[PDB]
Amino acid sequence: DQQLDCALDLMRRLPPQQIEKNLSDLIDLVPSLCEDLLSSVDQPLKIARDKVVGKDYLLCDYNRDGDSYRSPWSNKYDPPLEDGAMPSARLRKLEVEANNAFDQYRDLYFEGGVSSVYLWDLDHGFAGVILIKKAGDGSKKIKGCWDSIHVVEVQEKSSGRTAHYKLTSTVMLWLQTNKTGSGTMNLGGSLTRQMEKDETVSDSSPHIANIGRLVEDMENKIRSTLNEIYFGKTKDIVNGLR
Amino acid sequence: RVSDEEKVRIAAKFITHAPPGEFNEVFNDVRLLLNNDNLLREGAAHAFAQYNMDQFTPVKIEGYDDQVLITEHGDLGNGRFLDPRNKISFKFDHLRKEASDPQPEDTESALKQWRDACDSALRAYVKDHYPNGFCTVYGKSIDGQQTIIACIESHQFQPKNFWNGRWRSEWKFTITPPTAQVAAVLKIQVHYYEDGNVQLVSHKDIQDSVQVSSDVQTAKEFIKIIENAENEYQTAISENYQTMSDTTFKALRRQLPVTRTKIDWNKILS
Amino acid sequence: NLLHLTANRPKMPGRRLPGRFNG
Ligand SMILES: [Ba+2]
Repeated sequence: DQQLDCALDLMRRLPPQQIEKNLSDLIDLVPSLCEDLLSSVDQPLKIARDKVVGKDYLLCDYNRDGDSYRSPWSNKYDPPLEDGAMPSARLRKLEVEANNAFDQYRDLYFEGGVSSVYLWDLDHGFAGVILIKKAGDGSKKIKGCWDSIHVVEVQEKSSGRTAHYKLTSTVMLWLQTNKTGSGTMNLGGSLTRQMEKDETVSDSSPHIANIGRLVEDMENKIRSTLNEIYFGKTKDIVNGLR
Repeated sequence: RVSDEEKVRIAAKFITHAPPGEFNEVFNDVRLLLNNDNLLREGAAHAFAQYNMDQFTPVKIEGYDDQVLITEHGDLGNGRFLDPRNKISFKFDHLRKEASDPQPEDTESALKQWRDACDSALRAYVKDHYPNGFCTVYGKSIDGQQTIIACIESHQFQPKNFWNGRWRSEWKFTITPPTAQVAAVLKIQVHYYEDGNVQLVSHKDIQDSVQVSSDVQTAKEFIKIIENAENEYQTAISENYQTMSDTTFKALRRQLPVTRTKIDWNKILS
Repeated sequence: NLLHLTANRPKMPGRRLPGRFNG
């Protein structure tokens, strides 16, 4: 009843240093909420190897079916599945194009890391997730990791000339060090923002461009918020304790 | 496929891991998820106590100025805790976080003056260095060795602005004249949760060894050691923040592509 | 009384649960 609301509230409060275990524990505490929890609780992205094309791709709930994950490159599940959820031919074509586009976006902004895009059909349009994972190189003995999870819902109209876009983006940022001065310091977690917009759909402004612009705007905004919260607000809180 | 026993083990775990200042919210969440007040009462009462002691919960005792910390060192059994400064025990309700029934108590007449001297020096240090800090100093014989245990707590709860923080530090001086072995641990936790969940968790272990003489002079020396180490830790944390920001964060993602403009999405697509 | 944005993202129904959870 209030159970899902309380489960999500818990995830906002339990240390994100234990984010994966927190979710596993919550699903054990309320087993009947499993689907809703897998759907609503973001997790760090995992990198897998597509052994068919030799490219890396990202795992999350959105490309999972059972215990298998679908690669955006080979369009196959691993481990193999008889009947895994597959995009339509039209959506798969858009998915390939999005994957190529967000791979260039990734190179341009991240200069490394791994990206993946997964689309699926809705009754009156479609949805997608744009995933980016970047690990820091470990310079100055600081471990760093960035995860972007951008989920977009596109509602298409009979006219095909306008669509409504709603983007819900989470970014997770993880930093860890252990030094003689500070001891162990682990600064980690995530922020989520949403926005919504009608856009013209045309040959000059196709779906991928419309989504790309919103994703870019959102992630630029979240990067600056992250900077403020992590390195401004939490530090000020620390200094306010002493 | 999950038993009640497993569910309440998980409930107790989450309760112990609530962030500073958010025990009530986490407790309310878990209570509604378990949906079995009996199971929760039986299988999770240890967790309320463990939370308060782990968090060095300060508590006001009606009749006495300032507060006392709930810690493992103050735990007298039977729901009671020691206040070593005011020389009393009291009942503590771990759920309401309320003290009652203060009664005079004896502890260690041997370590009496040393505990008082260290307490006096520590209280001044804590009032000078922390906005709303509290401290508690215990004096006990551990494995035959006279030990001073100093605990320091300071928190700032601002849930209307979606953040909370807490510093805890615990310093143990094992007296082995003409020296004392110092072991300590310093901990910080900060939680920001406006449209997200970001936390700092930090801790530092301290090992040191210093000269001991009279009670008042040793107390001064102990406080200087605490001061030097806590200042150095707080300084090093702020340096780490600078490095994380100007090095690691900047290397994870650019502000903009090398063109110094946002992407031309039509040129990406062709 | 926190706002949970991730609770109202589009879904894909018909997803089988991980095996250890049955469905
Ligand atoms: Ba449901």
